[PDB]
Amino acid sequence: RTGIYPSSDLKVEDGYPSSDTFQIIQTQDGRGAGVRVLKTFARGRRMARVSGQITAFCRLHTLQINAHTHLYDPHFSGLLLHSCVPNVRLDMAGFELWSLRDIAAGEMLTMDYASTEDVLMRQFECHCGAPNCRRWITGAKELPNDIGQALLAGLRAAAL
Amino acid sequence: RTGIYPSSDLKVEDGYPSSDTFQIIQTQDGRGAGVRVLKTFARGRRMARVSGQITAFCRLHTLQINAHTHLYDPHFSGLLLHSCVPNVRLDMAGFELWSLRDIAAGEMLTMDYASTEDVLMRQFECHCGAPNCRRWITGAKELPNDIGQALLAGLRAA
Amino acid sequence: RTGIYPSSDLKVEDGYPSSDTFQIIQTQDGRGAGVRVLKTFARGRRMARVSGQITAFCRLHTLQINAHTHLYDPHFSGLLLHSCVPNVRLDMAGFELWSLRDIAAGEMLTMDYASTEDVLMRQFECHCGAPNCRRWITGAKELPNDIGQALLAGLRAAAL
Amino acid sequence: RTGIYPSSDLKVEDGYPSSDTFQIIQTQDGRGAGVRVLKTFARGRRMARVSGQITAFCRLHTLQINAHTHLYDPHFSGLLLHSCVPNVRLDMAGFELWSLRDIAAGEMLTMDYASTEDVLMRQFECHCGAPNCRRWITGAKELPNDIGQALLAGLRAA
Ligand code: MET
Ligand code: MET
Ligand code: MET
Ligand code: MET
Repeated sequence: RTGIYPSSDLKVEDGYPSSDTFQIIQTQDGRGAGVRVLKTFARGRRMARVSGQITAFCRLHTLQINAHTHLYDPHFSGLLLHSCVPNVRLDMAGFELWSLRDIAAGEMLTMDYASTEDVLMRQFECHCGAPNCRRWITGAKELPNDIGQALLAGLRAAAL
Repeated sequence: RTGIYPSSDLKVEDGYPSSDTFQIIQTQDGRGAGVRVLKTFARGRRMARVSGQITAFCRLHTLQINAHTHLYDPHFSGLLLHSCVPNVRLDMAGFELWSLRDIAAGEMLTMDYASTEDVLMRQFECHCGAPNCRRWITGAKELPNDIGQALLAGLRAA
Repeated sequence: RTGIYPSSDLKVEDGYPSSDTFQIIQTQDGRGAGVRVLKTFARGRRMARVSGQITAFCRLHTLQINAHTHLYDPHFSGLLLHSCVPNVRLDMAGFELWSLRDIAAGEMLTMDYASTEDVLMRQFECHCGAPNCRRWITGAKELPNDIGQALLAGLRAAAL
Repeated sequence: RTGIYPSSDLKVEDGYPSSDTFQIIQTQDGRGAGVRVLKTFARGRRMARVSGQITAFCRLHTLQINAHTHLYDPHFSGLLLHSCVPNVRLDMAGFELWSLRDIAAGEMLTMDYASTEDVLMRQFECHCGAPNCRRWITGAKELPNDIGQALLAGLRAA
C-alpha cells in the first residue's frame, strides 16, 4: 500500500496513514483545507500512527510535544482543521490519531487545537457552528489578542 | 490562605488551590459531586497548580501522566466531573488547571475525561446536556462496553 | 511485607520498595546518608517502583520529571547519594529504579544526579573517588558557581 | 553557517549543529565512527539542538523519547559512540546536547547509551578503557544476552 508521509521509512503496514484511508483536501490555490477520511471508523479506534520532524519552535503545522518541543508535520497531522466538537484526538505521547466519535467515510477529521497547543501561531475565528463553540480560537495557555476581544467582548451583546 | 491539598508542602501563594476559591461538593455521604469555583475566571488563565501521588495503576481519582504512570489526586483534580464541552483543561505536563472559557463564580468545573485518559476505571452515561455530547463516556483508547453499545444503539433509534 | 513509602496505597507486592530489600542509612544526627540494598541484584533488573508527591519547585529530595515538574520523595529515591560511576539509574518516565551494574547485598545505591537533574538546589564536591569523577557536582544544565571554579579551576594545576 | 541536518528548516543560528563545529567520522565505507567536536566546549553548555523523525520502533540510530516512541536521527545524535564515562548528555525532553564535562577541540563525543535507551538494537563489548567500564553494553532495562554473559564471566576470572 501507499502512505502520506513522503519518507520511505514509515510503512502503512505498521499503522502509518495510507492514501487508501485518508485524503488531503485542497483549496482553490493548492493549499490546506483539512483531511478527509475514506474508511468508516467506530469511536475508540487508532486511526493512524503520526510522525514528523522534531523542532524547537511553534509554527503553522507544528503540534506540541511537551513544554518546549514540537512536531513539525506538514504532511498529515498538522493539516487537521480545528473544531470545538472534534471527532479525533491527537495522542502526543504515543504519537497516534484516535477516533473520539463515530466517523463515517467521507467525514472531515477535526481536532480541538487547545487540547494539545499552549499557544498558536495565529489566533482565529471558528466556524464549526457548534452551539458550544468558543468563537475565537487560542492555545490553552493563551489570552485572546486585541482583535480577539472584539469578536468575543462584542458578541456578549447577545445578552439581549 | 488555606489550601485544598492537605500537605503543608503545597502553598496557596505558589498557585495551589485554596478553599476561598474552590469548593468540593459532597453528597449526603462521603462520595463527591464535583468541584465548584467560588470566583470568576477569565478564559486562558491558570486556575491552580495540581499535585498528588505518583502511582503505577489507573484508579478512581487518578489522572494519566504518561503511558504507564498516573497521578493519584483524591483531593482536587480527580474530583472533577466530566463534560463533553468542558470549561477547564488539565495540563498533565506542567500539572496545572487552565480555564478553556469564561467561568462565572459558582460554576461547576468540568473536564473532558477523554482528553487525558486512555481508559477509565468505569464507563458511564453522560448528562452534560450538550448537543454534541457522546452520551457514553470511555477513555480515548477504549471501546464502549456492551452496556455502552446497547445504550448507544437504543439511542440510535432516532 | 512492609514498605518504605509511608502511604498505605503503595504495596510491596506491586513493586514498591520493602524494608526487607532496602535500608535507609542514617547519619549521627538522624539525617540522610543514602540507601543500602540488602538483596543481591544482577544488572538490568527493576529494583523498585518509585512514588512521591508532585511539586513545581526543585528542592532537596526532589527528582526532575520534565522541564517544569519534579517528584518530591523524601522517603526513598530522593535519599540516593551521587556518584560519578553509579550502580543504579532512575527512570523518570516509568518511575522505576533499575540496576546499571551488578549490585551485591550491602552495597550503597548511587545515582548520577546530572542524568536526571537540570540544576541542583546546592552544588557540591564529590567523593566517589572514581578516576573519572567530575569533582564538582552540578545539574546537567548548570554552570559551576563561584566556589565551584576554584576547586575545578584550581585542580587544573595538576597539569604538572 | 551550514548545518549537519540536511533539512533547510533547521538553522544553525537557532542552535542546530554546524559542520564548522561538528565533524562526522566515517570509515573506509559509509558506516560511521562517531562525532568529533572541532571547537572547545566548557562543561554545562548547550552544544546543539537535536532533531530527527518520530518513529514507533527502536532501531539503529534511534534515541528513545518515551516508553513507545523514538527519534530517528542518522545525521547527528544517533551517530554518537557510547562511553561509560561520557562527555555529553542527551536531553530527550528538550531535545538538546549538553556538555557533561570540559571538552577539548578534537575530542570524540560520547554518551552513555543506557542513560536514554531501554533496550539496544544490538549489545556489544565496550572499549572505553575506563576503570569502571561495564565492558558489555545493553539498554538500561535489558539483561546481557548469552554472549554478553559469557564475556562477563570470562572477565570474572580475575
Ligand atoms: C494545525 S497544527 C496546530 C496549530 C499550529 N501549531 C498553528 O499555530 O496553527
Ligand atoms: C476524575 S479522575 C479521571 C478518571 C479516573 N481515573 C477514573 O477512572 O474514574
Ligand atoms: C538527591 S535528589 C536529586 C538532587 C536534589 N534535587 C538536590 O537538589 O539536592
Ligand atoms: C547511537 S543511537 C542509540 C542506540 C540505538 N538505538 C541502537 O540500538 O543501536
